Amino acid sequence: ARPRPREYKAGDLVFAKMKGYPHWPARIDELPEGAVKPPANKYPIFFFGTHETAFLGPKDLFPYKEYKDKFGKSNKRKGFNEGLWEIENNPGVKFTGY
Amino acid sequence: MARPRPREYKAGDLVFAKMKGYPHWPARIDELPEGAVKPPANKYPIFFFGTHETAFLGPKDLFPYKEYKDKFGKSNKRKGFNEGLWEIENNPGVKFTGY
Amino acid sequence: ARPRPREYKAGDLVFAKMKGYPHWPARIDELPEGAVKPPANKYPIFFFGTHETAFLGPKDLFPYKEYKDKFGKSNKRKGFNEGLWEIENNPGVKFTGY
DNA sequence: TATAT
DNA sequence: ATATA
DNA sequence: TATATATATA
DNA sequence: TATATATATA
Repeated sequence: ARPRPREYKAGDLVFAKMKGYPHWPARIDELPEGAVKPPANKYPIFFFGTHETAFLGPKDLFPYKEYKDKFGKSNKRKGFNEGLWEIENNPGVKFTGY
Repeated sequence: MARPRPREYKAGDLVFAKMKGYPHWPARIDELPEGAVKPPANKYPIFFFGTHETAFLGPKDLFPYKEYKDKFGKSNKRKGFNEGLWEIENNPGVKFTGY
Repeated sequence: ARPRPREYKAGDLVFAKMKGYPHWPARIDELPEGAVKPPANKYPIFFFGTHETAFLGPKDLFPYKEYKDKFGKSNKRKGFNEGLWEIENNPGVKFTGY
């Protein structure tokens, strides 16, 4: 019913989905102008816990608060439980957008 | 006796915003989305008309638009400025997501 | 879809549901003739792991093989994981039916 | 008065 | 040449 | 090092 | 439902 966003803003907290991985606590990073532009509708993603990065479209992104109940369960994948801690307690770690 | 400028703003408010090196610039207070990294205290997300640049500014650099329009609303050759004046009058909701 | 059984036979392996507990690896025990009769359509249940007993009706009983992958997940409740072990490895423990 | 636009 | 600092 | 478990994809 | 991957335990 309620659709997920088709646009995100730097700072937004999400779960982000990559093949092979559980839906992962993540953050939309800023895209500095004066940099090479990414493909359209792809956002720079920061994964909590692992501090890995990637570019993902809205199809793979899930607003954190709305989907927390579903995706915020403990998982033994390396960095995941640390990620859950950070999205709650330190969601601005290494964030340069503001 | 002088009317103080606001110490708090709300999403949707139209202002002139001042950044060092620029004229007071037609702008809008954007919303701060729930479930985002929280901004520095007493700083608001700003949308600059004409350029569509953004920044975070506190109230000391923010000027209610209609109150300060006759002071800051003059034409200016800085790139995007006159387009900003057009937008704040004619399309102040451009790219606004607050409501 | 497929209905669950309305009657059971001594020796049948099931998950049995009691209020407050996860669906629990269990067995249909024999009903000795020459014993006080239970209420109709209630079966003597043996719970694996805890070796507790109760009388339950078919509303609360689930064929083990059919429902194993839904209910056969690890659980921290005392006796549960031992019950999972027994229903696979020693289903006839204390079984007097045959 | 000097600098950036 | 403007209009910024 | 090599087991079993848990959870990812197909 | 079956297989492959990643993780904990022996």
